[PDB]
Amino acid sequence: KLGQHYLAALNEAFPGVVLDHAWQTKDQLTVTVKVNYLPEVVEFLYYKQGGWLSVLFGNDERKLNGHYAVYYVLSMEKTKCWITVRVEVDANKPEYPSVTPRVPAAVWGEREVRDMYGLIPVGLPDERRLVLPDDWPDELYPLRKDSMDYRQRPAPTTDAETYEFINELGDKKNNVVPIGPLHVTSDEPGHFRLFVDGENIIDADYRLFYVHRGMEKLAETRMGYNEVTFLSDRVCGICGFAHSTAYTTSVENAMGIQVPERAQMIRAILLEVERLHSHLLNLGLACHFTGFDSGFMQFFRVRETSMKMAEILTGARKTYGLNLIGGIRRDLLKDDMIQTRQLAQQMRREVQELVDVLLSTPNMEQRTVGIGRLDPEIARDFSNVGPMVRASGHARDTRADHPFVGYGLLPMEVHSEQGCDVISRLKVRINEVYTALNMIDYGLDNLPGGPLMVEGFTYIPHRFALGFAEAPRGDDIHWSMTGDNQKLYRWRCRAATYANWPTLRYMLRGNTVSDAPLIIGSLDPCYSCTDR
Amino acid sequence: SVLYPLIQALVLFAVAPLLSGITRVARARLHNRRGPGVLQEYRDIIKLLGRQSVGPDASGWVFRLTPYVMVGVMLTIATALPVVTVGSPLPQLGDLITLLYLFAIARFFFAISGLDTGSPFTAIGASREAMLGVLVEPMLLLGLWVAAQVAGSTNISNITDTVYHWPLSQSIPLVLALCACAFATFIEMGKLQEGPLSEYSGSGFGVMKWGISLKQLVVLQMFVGVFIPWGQMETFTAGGLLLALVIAIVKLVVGVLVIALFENSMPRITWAGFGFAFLAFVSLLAA
Amino acid sequence: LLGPRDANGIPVPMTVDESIASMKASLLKKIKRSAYVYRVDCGGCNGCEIEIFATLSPLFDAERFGIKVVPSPRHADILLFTGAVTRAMRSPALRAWQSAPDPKICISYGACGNSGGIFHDLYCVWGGTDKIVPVDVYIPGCPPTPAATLYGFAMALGLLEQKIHARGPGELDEQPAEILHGDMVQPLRVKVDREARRLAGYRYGRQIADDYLTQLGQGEEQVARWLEAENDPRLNEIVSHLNHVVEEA
Ligand code: SF4
Ligand code: FCO
Ligand code: NI
Repeated sequence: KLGQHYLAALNEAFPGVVLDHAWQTKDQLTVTVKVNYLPEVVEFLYYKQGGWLSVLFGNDERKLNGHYAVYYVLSMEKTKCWITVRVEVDANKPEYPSVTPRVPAAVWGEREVRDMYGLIPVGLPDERRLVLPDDWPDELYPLRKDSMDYRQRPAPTTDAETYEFINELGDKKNNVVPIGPLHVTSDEPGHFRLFVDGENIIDADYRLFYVHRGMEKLAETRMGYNEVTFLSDRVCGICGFAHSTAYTTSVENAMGIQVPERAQMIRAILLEVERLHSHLLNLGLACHFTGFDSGFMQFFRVRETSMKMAEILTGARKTYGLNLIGGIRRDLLKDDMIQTRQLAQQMRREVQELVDVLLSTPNMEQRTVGIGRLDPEIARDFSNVGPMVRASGHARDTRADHPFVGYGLLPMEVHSEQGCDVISRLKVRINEVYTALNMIDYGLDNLPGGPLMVEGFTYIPHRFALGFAEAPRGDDIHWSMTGDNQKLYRWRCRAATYANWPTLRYMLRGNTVSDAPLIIGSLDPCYSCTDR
Repeated sequence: SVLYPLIQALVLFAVAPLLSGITRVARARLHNRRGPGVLQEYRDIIKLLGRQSVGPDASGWVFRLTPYVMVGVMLTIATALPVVTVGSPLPQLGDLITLLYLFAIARFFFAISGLDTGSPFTAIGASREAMLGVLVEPMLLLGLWVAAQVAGSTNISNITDTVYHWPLSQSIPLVLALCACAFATFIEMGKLQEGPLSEYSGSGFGVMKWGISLKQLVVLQMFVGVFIPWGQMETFTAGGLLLALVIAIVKLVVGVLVIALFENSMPRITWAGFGFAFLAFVSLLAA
Repeated sequence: LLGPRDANGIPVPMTVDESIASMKASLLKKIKRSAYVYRVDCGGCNGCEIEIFATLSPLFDAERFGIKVVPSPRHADILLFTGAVTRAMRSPALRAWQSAPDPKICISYGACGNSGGIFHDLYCVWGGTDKIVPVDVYIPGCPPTPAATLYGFAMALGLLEQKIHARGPGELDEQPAEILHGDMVQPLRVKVDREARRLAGYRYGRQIADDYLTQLGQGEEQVARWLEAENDPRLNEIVSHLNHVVEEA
């Protein structure tokens, strides 16, 4: 059983704090600790044991045990397992000690739980509203199961935005350069405040969650089990198969569900095919701010032949719908599989020539070095997970630590650079394109065979687990608890860029105005995945 | 003395969106797309003239009245540039300082219009355009100043027919000044998103597009009519006029095509534009 | 302040004056040859945004028809609305509405923009884009294909005409339904349909089972067609398993 050593270390460091512990799967572990001793346990597992704060979230278990539940998912990466730290916040006085003064990665999860559930982490410095809009009435906490109906819409208190932006390094003489929410080539709402002195950015604050639909509440009220796979696809058009596989594996880990052999690694094939689509889009956007546009339209061309295998492996463009809880909906056939193999190869042909642009190295040496540097010291604290943390030096990858859809039968390579520039994050994505093309080269020629679907099973109530996938921008951790045979009790999703966002203040600092859209797009944000 | 400058200004006004249209279709063909037609700029300008102009509450008479001022200033420019003869239609206005400071009028009015609105983007674009004018004005002044002291007089239609009859004795000061003027034209027609016209709307935006197209015409025209005059007239006749119009429109078309090509082929040219200008100035002094 | 409200304070769609709305047809025939379109992305997934940006891509072009994307609402004659109106996004969308010069054309793009899509009844959305501003042209899809985007813009500009219309109740409602594939007993057909859906797919499974059904007419002959024509190992495994289900019945 994985995770015994960390539990023993927690027991010897803290003798009588672990009130209860249980195993979800072999590599999944949860512990219930004391409420007043919570920040020491998570800080210990974070700093001393080398754990990364993946996701933390609240729960409404007042009719299950009479208490709120705040979970703290930690990824052990020094074998490698999942540890969740659970606390039982009191009902009529919801207050638990905060982790943000100890672990900086707990700054927005503890701001989200102030809004969705109304729980109060005492000692949290950033007390501003995060997810709910500025016109939201105060005490309506949406994710409380008895606060309001999902269909209720309060009257907007204000038409103007009342958000407060902090200026850490600037003063009352600095000007601001908005870059949202309605900006061209941003293609997605998100506000930015560049506190500039000239063209240099002194400080940078931002307002997000303009695309907060509220699908966490809607996934547990109006919508079932097989239908949330459609909700996960319609979050963003480019992580659709990442969210669906992350949600599906959360529900199949919550029960047994011994999925058939080829239905695992076909999901591994389509997970990598999607990162051909998303990385080559970012590399096209990397050339549209570096300068050349005949490097963009051409990355659009190699993106189209990545869309051509996505046309034949599924038959759809963007949002799809190919996974169910037991297995995959539509199934690949022989010629599709022989064909995808050399269109993978001709892309490796085309990708090599198009990557000869950085070999050219003129705006790819002066515009993309020393710009938007992310400190690996900072990236370790805030627990970034995408190509950000792989460029900064940490070999953080879900497919190597935790093979979820049969990646152990596929050739896995983790690429980590040393520089922390924009050009370093492009080199992460360039080596990931060849890596994903090696898996398409080695996946579709040796399928194990067998069935595709496992259905007819009954959902055991109040069973939960963690589901994870390797999205193109990092990992998405999906935690879902089964409610009954039809509905979910609670489904929580954290986007790949949700962990990535709180370090944009430390990238845009010291840079210029002109390359500031390049710094934001260097990590390839998916606002719709993080805004939920 | 009135008909020739007025017809000059009217034709140079009415041919300006051909040069913008051919530039945008050249940029479209260079990026391997079919692109719009050459008359698309006229359709956009007329359609925007149909629409009604809106602006901020704080904006006053300057915001509405700037585009007409810039178009009129470009017309006062274009009425003194020779396009078909080596003689300017208005030699009184066809000086070197007069043209430069009328361009300064255009820069001043564009900058105060950008600062009239409360938008940060328009004020930023006004500041960048004023920076561009500060860095390009003495480059072009020294280019045509070297060409003028080669010629003898501070006056268009004197530099033009000095470089029409190539002396072959001061050729290096002429060639270096010609390349410096080419660099100044390259800086003015180019950089060297949100844009500085994000607050303009309707008829005001249409007249700004008129003025921008006319400015891009007159900068290239001040290059290719003053420094490339082989194909023009010493005195205005009524029989060789078609050849002059043909060579003028061909010069303008090939100019915008090659400038688009070398713009997409990209403080180097800022220093080299100054460097070739001083290399012209030292050349007379040493020789 | 920006938008009208009820007595409760809930926002309602704006009502343009008829003096302002009287010249929409003249504006359409004015911008028929040159349309200036500003994307107003609201609370929606990138799908409904990247495909709109793909309308000027190499595969599908918009400048050949005169459509040019503008950077400001002040330049806009057509305001393209994309996502479901989030409570945080109603005020910027309204600001983009009043910033544009009157009269305007509004095009709702996608299911999420037409009516809210899958988030139609939810506390943080106001529904579709027609709940805040008037909408002239509705373009459905999730995401709309670029052919649909070109058709929507061409029909908005008058180059094409509307194709689909409403269908109401009629005589065909009460005509009785017929048994489909009513040759063998319904149990086996249902069992082999489920067996093919487990192994192939919804789509592939109906297809394989229906091929098998036409081949139940001649056992050996079309067993042979399914075996030889495809030469697909996978299709052959699907047929063998379906055949064992029917045989054991
Ligand atoms: S219409 Fe579909 S793709 Fe577009 S924003 Fe709505 S859910 Fe996303
Ligand atoms: N990649 C991606 Fe979408 C985001 N952020 C997910 O997961
Ligand atoms: Ni995403």
